[PDB]
Amino acid sequence: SVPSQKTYQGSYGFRLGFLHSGSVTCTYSPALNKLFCQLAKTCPVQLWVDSTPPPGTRVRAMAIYKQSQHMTEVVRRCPHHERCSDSDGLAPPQHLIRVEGNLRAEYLDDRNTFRHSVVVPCEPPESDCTTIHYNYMCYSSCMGGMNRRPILTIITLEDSSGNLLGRDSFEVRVCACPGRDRRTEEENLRK
Ligand SMILES: *c1nc(F)c(C#N)cc1F
Ligand SMILES: *c1nc(F)c(C#N)cc1F
Ligand SMILES: *c1nc(F)c(C#N)cc1F
Ligand SMILES: *c1nc(F)c(C#N)cc1F
Ligand SMILES: [Zn+2]
Repeated sequence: SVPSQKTYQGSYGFRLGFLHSGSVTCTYSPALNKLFCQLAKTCPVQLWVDSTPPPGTRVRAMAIYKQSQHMTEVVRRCPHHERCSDSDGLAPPQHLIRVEGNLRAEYLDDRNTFRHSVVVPCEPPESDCTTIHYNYMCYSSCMGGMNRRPILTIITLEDSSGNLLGRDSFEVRVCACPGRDRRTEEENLRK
């Protein structure tokens, strides 16, 4: 089974956004639709809707491998990092993606597909945007985990039953030098 990655604004006009960045622990490339971040550092992601969704609407994040030959493999923390004593009290140690600073985050191990995801209630903005803070708890290069394979994060807006209301996505590289790696990959896209 493979989760869909098709962008879908839906009835509420749902989409993601990133603030600008160029020392950096996280930086987003619009040209590559790709977030570059350090291990276990805050990644702020903005959520936009055109219209306020109903109470009980939630926002779920899930990682999948980007390459088609790995898409059925569950993205999980590597054998090293899953044994770290780095629990926040809520995230199970196998989950790559955490939400920080939200006590209502729930973590799902899907009983059928075995995929991991983290979901929070969707709340109205303060402002014009809602921000969620994600952490990525493994490097892209971790052997026995992502093993240098690219991943996508899929962000879904869902009703209280889990039915799809909206979807957006971005590629992620978790690496020691996000600013340098962004500049290298944007230069490759240029040439
Ligand atoms: C890290 N990464 C980003 F993409 C942003 C933005 N916008 C902020 C940050 F700290
Ligand atoms: C996992 N957990 C830790 F606590 C450390 C340290 N120090 C490293 C690690 F990979
Ligand atoms: C989630 N939930 C909401 F209520 C809004 C609004 N308004 C945005 C969102 F991303
Ligand atoms: C705040 N948050 C967002 F996600 C967008 C977009 N797209 C715009 C905004 F002002
Ligand atoms: Zn790891």
